[PDB]
Amino acid sequence: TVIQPVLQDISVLLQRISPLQIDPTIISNTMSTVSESTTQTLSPASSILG
Amino acid sequence: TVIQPVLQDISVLLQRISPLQIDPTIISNTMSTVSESTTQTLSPASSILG
Repeated sequence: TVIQPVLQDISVLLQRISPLQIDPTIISNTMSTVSESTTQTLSPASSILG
Repeated sequence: TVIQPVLQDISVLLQRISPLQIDPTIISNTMSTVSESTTQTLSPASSILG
């Protein structure tokens, strides 16, 4: 309990100072591929997204 | 899912131009003249049609 605020508060500080932005859609749109229907449902592209 | 609809498009185009016609009754006619005994448990002709 003594440690937890220190680590968490600094983490927020880093987020609200860094120019880096985390945009998950970069992963999403770059897949934009899907296996066909007659074959088994398991597919690697869909599996990783889940 | 983008290439499979394409393959379908050629299929109908081939169907329009091809003189070949599939008539399944050919198989039935020749199978109807096979000789076998009625006391057998298994019937090869019946099986293949199934």
